[PDB]
Amino acid sequence: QNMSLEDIMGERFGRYSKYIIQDRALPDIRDGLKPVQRRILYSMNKDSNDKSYRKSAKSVGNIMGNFHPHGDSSIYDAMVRMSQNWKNREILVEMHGNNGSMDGDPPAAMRYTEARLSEIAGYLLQDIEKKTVPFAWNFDDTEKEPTVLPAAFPNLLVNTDIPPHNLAEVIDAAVYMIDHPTKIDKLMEFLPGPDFPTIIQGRDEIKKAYETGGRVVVRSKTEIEKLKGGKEQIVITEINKANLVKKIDDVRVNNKVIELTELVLNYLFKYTDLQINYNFNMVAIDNFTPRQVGIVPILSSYIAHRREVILARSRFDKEKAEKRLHIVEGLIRVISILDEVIALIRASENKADAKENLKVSYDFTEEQAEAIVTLQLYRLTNTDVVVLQEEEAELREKIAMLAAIIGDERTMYNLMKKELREVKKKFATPRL
Amino acid sequence: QNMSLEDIMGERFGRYSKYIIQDRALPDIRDGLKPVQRRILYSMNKDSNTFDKSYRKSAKSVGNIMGNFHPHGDSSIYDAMVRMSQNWKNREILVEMHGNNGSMDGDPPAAMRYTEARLSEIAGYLLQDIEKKTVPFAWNFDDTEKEPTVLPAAFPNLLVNTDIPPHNLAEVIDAAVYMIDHPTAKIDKLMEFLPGPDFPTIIQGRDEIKKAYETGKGRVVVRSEIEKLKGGKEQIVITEINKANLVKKIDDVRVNNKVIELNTELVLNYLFKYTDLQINFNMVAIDNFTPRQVGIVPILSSYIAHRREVILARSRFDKEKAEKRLHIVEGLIRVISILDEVIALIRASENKADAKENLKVSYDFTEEQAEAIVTLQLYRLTNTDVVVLQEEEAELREKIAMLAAIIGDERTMYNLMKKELREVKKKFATPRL
Amino acid sequence: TPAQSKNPAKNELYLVEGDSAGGSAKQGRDRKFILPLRVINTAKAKMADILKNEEINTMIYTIGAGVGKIIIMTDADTDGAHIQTLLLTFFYRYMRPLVEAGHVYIALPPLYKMSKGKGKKEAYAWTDGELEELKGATLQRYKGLGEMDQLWETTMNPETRTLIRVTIEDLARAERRVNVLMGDKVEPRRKWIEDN
Amino acid sequence: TPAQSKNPAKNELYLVEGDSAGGSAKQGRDRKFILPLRVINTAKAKMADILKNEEINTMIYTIGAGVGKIIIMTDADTDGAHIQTLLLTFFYRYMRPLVEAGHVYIALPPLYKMSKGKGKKEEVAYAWTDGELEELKGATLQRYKGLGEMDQLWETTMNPETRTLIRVTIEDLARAERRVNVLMGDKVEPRRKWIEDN
DNA sequence: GACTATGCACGTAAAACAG
DNA sequence: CTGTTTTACGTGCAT
DNA sequence: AGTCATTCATGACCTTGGT
DNA sequence: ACCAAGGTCATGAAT
Ligand SMILES: N[C@@H]1CCN(c2c(F)cc3c(=O)c(C(=O)O)cn(C4CC4)c3c2Cl)C1
Ligand SMILES: N[C@@H]1CCN(c2c(F)cc3c(=O)c(C(=O)O)cn(C4CC4)c3c2Cl)C1
Repeated sequence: QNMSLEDIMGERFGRYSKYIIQDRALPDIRDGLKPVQRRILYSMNKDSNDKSYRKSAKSVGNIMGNFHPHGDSSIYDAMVRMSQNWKNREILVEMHGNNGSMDGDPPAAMRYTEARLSEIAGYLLQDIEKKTVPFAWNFDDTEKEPTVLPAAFPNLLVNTDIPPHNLAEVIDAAVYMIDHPTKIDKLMEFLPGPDFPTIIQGRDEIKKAYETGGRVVVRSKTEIEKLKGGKEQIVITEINKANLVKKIDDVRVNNKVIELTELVLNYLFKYTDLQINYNFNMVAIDNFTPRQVGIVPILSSYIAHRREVILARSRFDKEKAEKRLHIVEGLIRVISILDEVIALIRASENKADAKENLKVSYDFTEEQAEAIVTLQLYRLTNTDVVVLQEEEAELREKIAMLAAIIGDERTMYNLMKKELREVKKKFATPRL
Repeated sequence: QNMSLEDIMGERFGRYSKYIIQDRALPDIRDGLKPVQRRILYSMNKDSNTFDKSYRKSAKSVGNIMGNFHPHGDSSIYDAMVRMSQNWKNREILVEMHGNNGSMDGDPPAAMRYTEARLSEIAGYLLQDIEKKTVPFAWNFDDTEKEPTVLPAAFPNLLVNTDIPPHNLAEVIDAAVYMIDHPTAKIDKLMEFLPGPDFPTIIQGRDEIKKAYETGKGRVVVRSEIEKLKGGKEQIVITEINKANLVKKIDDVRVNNKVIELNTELVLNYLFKYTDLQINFNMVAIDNFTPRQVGIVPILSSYIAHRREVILARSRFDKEKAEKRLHIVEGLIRVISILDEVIALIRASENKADAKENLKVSYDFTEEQAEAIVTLQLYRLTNTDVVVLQEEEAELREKIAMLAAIIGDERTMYNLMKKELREVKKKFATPRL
Repeated sequence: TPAQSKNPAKNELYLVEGDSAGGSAKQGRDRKFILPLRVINTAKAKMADILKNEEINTMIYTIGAGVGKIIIMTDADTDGAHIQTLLLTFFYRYMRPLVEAGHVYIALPPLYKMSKGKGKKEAYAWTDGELEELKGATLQRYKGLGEMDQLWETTMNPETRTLIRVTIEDLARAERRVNVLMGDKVEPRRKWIEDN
Repeated sequence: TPAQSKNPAKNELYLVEGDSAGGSAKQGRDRKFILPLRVINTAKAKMADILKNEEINTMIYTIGAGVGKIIIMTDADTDGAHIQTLLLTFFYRYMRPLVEAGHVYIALPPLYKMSKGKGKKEEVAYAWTDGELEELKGATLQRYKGLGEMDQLWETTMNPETRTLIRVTIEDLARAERRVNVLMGDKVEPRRKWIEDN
């Protein structure tokens, strides 16, 4: 029939709820990425992209059809963005020709562009390998997806708006915070302020902003020189060189104020938007909900939330070791009775009847019996006579080591320091 | 420097050559497909999208076609694709989509953002034996994967879909049979199986089709009922043309009134040949790796011989694979005899390598012989194969004789191709029209 | 741009999302006794602004009425909401009676669907509880008003799953719908999301 | 729509294929002392038809001359040909001197390119992936898709046409006969017929 | 996510041609 | 206002 | 293959507002 | 033509 009816006091509340909870796909305090990102960075990974340049339509396509319902050029369009080294600090994807001008430069469709994952980029995906980050299902329920890559590189404060910085300030601090958990005054010593790929005024201001979650200032890279014949010549080399290149010429059309007094340039710089900027309104999603954070919260939630990331690295790897050392510890012990077992398995009947029948000779387990029954006739070379012997203490050492990372609160950090220090080199952003 | 110069008597000859040899990517007399097709049908295959499995999106399927087997831009790729979705443009749609294929009328289909589709059953037919070294196969453009140069195709898509008029798998196999067992055949007797080309959407020009079948070109004709409306009036309306310009051409006739449940039936005869309401066959494609015009007898011709090399390859490999199997077996059996010695030989042997060599003794077994023995994996030291393998020697050996028979027998070969083509005429079995 | 018409008997004028939907409706009109929509936030600008909107104006063109069964199909796209949201607000702050009558209301698309037997052929509206009534076979999930002949599973029957709007609205609700949609002044909206 | 200019000294007005190329040129103008092209077959319709063509007309707008170093970059696309073909014919049947002079000619894009060392740069390039390609395992090769892909862009750009082609050179008559056998499109029978050396 | 122009042929179904 | 050559319109696969 | 319009905040920067 | 409330424009990620 005509089905039920309902209040527009009713319908326009419940609908707009759905749409607002989809306003909770904003950049996580942790990964420092917005889903249509996380998805794009992982589609690239899964597919293995070191290696050669992959086209687009294929990489997008695959992103835009196994991990992202929405339409295509929301997907890729975004992608590109990650190509623009003059928009980010560490570009998380390297394309080639034509990324985009500092000026109005429409990039080319998926027909033309070709790109692939970046080194730095790896960092953040450098341990999905194991059961690092917590992992969910597809939308099609086809594959499964990560809920925020685990990220070495604190992309969150190195890229609701969050101002660029430099891996270097960011790790250097990040260290400080660890060994010294509990002031923003000492912590600004490592990060005097946010770095833009493309000098900022507002010291006092940034200083308060770091806890407040403000307004700074931004000045252009233009100097002074003297042109031939005895005249003036003062020209320039996250803003936009599109409207700045014209704003000068506009100043010049009315002449109401460039190798053509220097006080005049001071007046034009704060009028023609030639040195506007900026704002810093730090705000994202923490605890699976929307909150505003600061310079100390960010490092905060990231240190603890990375801490659960390094601990998982232990959880599995250790798990995998134990599993290995028990197959070994098994396989060795075999050698002793290699002759009886190689006779036992012959007579045993069917494959199944064989592993059971390995109740005798030893008290070996299923997982124990398995490998034995699949030990494959080549390896009936007892090369493992002395070797495996060595393994028992090899895989056993790693077994103690990883379990140590699980009990030691202080040693844990030292791992996270070594690593973060490590990227600060490997990657090592120059200052700015 | 300024590099050399050159004649525009020179430059405009050599350029336009390139572009004309790229006018030789036209539908092969064989596969009955134009490359940006063959590519699209095989991208679908490689990726496993048979009728069987679930609908795949687009951007991904295209994407993948349009970036591992087709340089050109995207919506050349897919755009085409769609086409193959339109069952009211082909006979056997070679790809089934869903959710805005396209109207008989001006219906813009939806971008790759929305559409979802997958390979069709019939569609398999043509790709039903790339499995082995059937058709002859080349490299990618990126030199990344490799490509088929024209699917081998069971279903004679060429005369069932330079323009080539639709027909029906049924006429097409029925003939195709005749041609085989009777090569030298008049087109008069052969039109008995295919009175003419079938359109998914009655044709006049018997005499004309008849001559067209050998001539490779000609002109036929195409025709689109009556009833009495309530209150005592006329009512005569309609249900590879286009219902877009036909739906308006009537209304146009009616705007000027210069000639539809709306008093002579002769008036409809005059409108039917004027309003395009009931408005060619120029058969032409590529044979021998070059452009020629063909007819009704050449088509079946080149396709029978060129399918013949297709069935013979099927033999070439499969037989090859059998021999290879029966020699590992014939090996593995013989092992059982000395299972105890070899299971002792392999232990002492040293490294893996030193082990297979060292199987010089006990038997005169070969590398490929030694391999499997050395990788025989400890489970299978169950001698279940004692009697079984024994049976294999005559099992794989029978198939070995069988396939080799298809290679020597010119008459038996055909019988295979008949059975199969008969087979699709059923499985598929196009209704008449 | 609409999909033709006939007699003003039961009215009937469905609004779909995006030319793809409105295409799938128009050719599939197993039930037209259609108009694509590519919609501003009514309360968001000048009334003059609003009349300058091809979207608003179009809707005002088709079916006269003016400021003095029109059903709307969205999808499931949370994105598909926001496009229910404005439509209803643009049917409220203007064309009050249209809904107040309740002749013109909002559609309920499908969700999960089951299908098995490869080549042997052989639906639901809530993939939550309703989904449980439906291994061996195979399931599905609805992407949007995209995909879907079928289309007229929601189409052919007279709104087998339609929704009647505005039903006993009343006052003091205008207060709320200019707390949420409209886009008050920031502070209100961040604040209605204390039940989310 | 072009990519600006300067002084009429050495002229210089390159034509690229598609807004993507003409984009890659315009932003990469490591050498502009540009104009996208989305071109009719000159001899294919009415002269009035032709002036009605945004493509022909545009080209006539930029740089005056009228019917009384302008280089053209295509690609490698056999499809990239046909787009050399018309341009030249549209520079012939109209603007005869333009070429006859030979100031305005046609560019030679790159082909195969080698590059190795992940993160150690080290690249190469070449203009014939045939004989010239043999001069260049261990490393890795490439292949050029089109005037697409390619900063680099000005490997063909920055140097004054390190690989440019000068057109029309000693054309002469009786060649007009042929270029209205092939491109123009003649009357079917001629074209099917020039393809007896193909 | 649908607009917009073109080559390439081959039909032929609609403008313009004269006094 | 007739019959004629000339002109435009459409269709798949590309830019 | 680039064209075109808007949501959704949040700002600094350009329109009228009156007489 | 003053200084003030108003009106615009730009920006990613989605339609
Ligand atoms: N108004 C304009 C003239 C230029 N144009 C274009 C254009 F500039 C680029 C493309 C294009 O890239 C493309 C594809 O490969 O993706 C397919 N098509 C056609 C299927 C539509 C294109 C067209 Cl029509 C039409
Ligand atoms: N009234 C307006 C004109 C502009 N517009 C549309 C539109 F109809 C559809 C899409 C669209 O599907 C899309 C995508 O993700 O594939 C991306 N974009 C934007 C990146 C370009 C779209 C735009 Cl702008 C319609």
